[PDB]
Amino acid sequence: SSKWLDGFRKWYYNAAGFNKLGLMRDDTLHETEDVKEAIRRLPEDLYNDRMFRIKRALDLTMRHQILPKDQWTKYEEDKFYLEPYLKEVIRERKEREEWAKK
Amino acid sequence: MLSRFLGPRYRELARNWIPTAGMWGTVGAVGLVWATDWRLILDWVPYINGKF
Amino acid sequence: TNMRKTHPLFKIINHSFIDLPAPSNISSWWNFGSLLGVCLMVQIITGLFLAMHYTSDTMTAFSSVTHICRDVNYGWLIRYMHANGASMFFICLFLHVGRGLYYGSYTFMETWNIGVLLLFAVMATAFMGYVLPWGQMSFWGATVITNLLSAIPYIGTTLVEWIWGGFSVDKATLTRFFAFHFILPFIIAALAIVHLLFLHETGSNNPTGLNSDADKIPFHPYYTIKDILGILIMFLILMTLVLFFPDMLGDPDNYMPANPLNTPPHIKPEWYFLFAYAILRSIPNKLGGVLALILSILILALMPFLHTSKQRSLMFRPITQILYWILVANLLILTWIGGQPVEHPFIIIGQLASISYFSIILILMPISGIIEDKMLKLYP
Amino acid sequence: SPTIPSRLYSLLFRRTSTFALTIAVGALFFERAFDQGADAIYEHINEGKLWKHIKHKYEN
Amino acid sequence: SEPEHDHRKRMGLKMLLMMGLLLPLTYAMKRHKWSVLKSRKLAYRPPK
Amino acid sequence: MYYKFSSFTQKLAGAWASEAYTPQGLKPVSTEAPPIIFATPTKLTSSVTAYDYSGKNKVPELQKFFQKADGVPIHLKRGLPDQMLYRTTMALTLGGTIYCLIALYMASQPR
Ligand code: HEM
Ligand code: HEM
Repeated sequence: SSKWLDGFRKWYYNAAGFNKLGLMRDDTLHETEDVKEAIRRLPEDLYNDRMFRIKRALDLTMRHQILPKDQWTKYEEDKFYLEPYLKEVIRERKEREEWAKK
Repeated sequence: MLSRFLGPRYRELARNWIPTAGMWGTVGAVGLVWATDWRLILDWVPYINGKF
Repeated sequence: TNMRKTHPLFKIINHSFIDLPAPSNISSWWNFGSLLGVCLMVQIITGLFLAMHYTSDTMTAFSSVTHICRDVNYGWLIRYMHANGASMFFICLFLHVGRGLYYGSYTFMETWNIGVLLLFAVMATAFMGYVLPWGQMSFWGATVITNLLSAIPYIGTTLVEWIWGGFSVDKATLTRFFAFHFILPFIIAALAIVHLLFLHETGSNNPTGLNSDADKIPFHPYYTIKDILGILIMFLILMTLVLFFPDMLGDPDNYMPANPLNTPPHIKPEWYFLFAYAILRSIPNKLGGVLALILSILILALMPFLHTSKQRSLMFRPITQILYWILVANLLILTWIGGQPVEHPFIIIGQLASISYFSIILILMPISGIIEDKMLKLYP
Repeated sequence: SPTIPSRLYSLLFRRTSTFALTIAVGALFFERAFDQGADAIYEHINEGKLWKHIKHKYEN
Repeated sequence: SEPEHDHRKRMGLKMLLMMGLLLPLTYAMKRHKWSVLKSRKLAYRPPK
Repeated sequence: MYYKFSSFTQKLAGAWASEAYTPQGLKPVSTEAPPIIFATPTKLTSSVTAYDYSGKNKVPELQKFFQKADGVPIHLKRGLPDQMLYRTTMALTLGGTIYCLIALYMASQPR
């Protein structure tokens, strides 16, 4: 039942509500030390786009509004830009931890 | 030792600040009259002659 | 040259209330903690004007309370304002705690720990203050709470005798409870200063849970006038509660003098203790019930280690939102059960509510966060 | 002849000291007027029930 | 039991009128100071 | 070389040969003019029609007035007073409808 899981994933993505604020999935991650290091390694255009998206979301939440439905972040164009940087940061931190174990 | 404060510029500054200080003293006097219900003043104001 | 950024007394006020950077999108719930401070201040002021006529002797406690309500000019206003202000203080405190739970504000760990210490202090202050008017339910609730606190083996009896100052609740207990009820709110105020200091070290939290550094505004005049409006609204509910219905939240049986010979058919504390009392009735063990009470307060301090998600707030976690509202619903159920007689079907309902409470806070919420991470293609 | 908020700003609301003077005078007059009106309303609902309405049958 | 009953109800009536006066006015000042920000328009100019 | 109209004073000031007489750069081509992106563009419209006077046989000026050029219905076309009395009309009929529902529920319940 792959398409049932996929359509349920689309439903959960629409029901989470951050697509109505223009946000991506990687903007909603909590900025811990690994996530902050992932933002620090970003290229500057992606960093500026992310900062504008957070500012727009905070401005929309201030007025208790949402974007119009055509401006919502669609599921197919939601790019997981922070995944390789976060993956590298987790790999390096686990390597440091396993070196500190021995 | 306040002989620094004798001059025409300080006199002009004080002369400019007389009416604002007088108006603030009027505000303080009215506030002290109202918050204490002084019988020496409210018995002369025509409307407030009901509680005394 | 300006005294706002240079004068060392005004520098702290400037960096705490005037030019403090605050998120622009925090809703009305962020009023409540500030409301709590005002409530504390109001209580202290009214408490001071209650301390000017209260006599802390058993023969002249209820009589002094009636002298306050009957002969002192607007003493009824001061006393019923103090009682209803305590109730509104716990309303603000419960909503402050629930907002901290909903929006993931427990990641500020030191602020959360100073908070739960403040919660313990204000619960003790309220219990001793309710002992103070020396009514029937005051004396009997004091006797019940202390003699169930005696359930620790080999330490409990000596501890409850040293708390009592004797064999039971008597004049020494009333005097020491007046002294302790006087002394606790100043320690609460100092702990609130430490609470605000630990918050201002790291900044505050926005409802979206994101980083609010991209859009921050000065505290003045925005949250100044927002807090003024919240204070006016809190005063509207408080003055409605004191000036129209002074006894929906009180107990009639506290208007009788304290009788050690007569026990009431039903003994219960106030509503902000009642749910805990329900947990205290849930387990048919003395020491187990005492530990159930203590863990029922302390698992809020435990919850910073129960975060298994990579998203902070619950704004984008709908299953944990549903489970959180089930938890608040269970808290309302426990509050209702705590003021009920110990009789069927309230026993199995209270046991089910306590089991659901500890299961939701301990077990189900991290599992919900883990599966939400899995459905967002984050967890492996 | 402009609107009366222009008059209020031109004579009273511009300076802060005159602003404080007008709100103090308004506090005095509003105190007395609101107290008299609210009291009159209170005996309008409670007409025939208070002590001042039944006082004339006993007081000499 | 309540010698203060009539005075309490009179103070409650004055409180109801007084708060019905001052909730809209304080809300109006809040909406003034916060409608500074609630009509704020933000735009983005990336150099691409 | 001698004077350039500048310095925030609406006047000619002393400027260099490379700044007053060659204000363009020595770059080869212009690079780019990047666009501005926004949440949602607002609507722009003007209103200067106003109205006219009233009197006897003043039907054709109101005939001119009720030609729309506005995209507004005729029951909101007069402006202020019909709009507020419409506002009160729907408000009191909504209050009457909900008070009808409350009255019917209380009438259905016996005592
Ligand atoms: C240092 C400040 C305080 C003083 C001096 C003080 C003093 C008193 C006194 C003398 C009484 C008995 C009079 C009465 O019948 O109400 C009392 C009752 C009470 N106090 Fe306080 N109090 C203070 C702070 C607080 C705080 C912060 C709380 C909230 C936790 C609180 C909650 C209560 C409660 C619930 C009662 C019982 C009300 C009643 O039964 O009438 N008090 N307080
Ligand atoms: C004694 C009663 C309390 C007082 C006077 C108090 C006071 C405050 C104040 C003034 C603030 C800053 C304003 C705000 O953010 O709303 C605050 C924030 C906070 N308090 Fe409390 N508090 C109390 C109880 C608690 C308790 C019991 C907890 C723990 C559950 C707690 C946890 C927090 C947290 C986590 C924040 C910061 C969240 C944020 O700013 O977004 N407080 N408190």
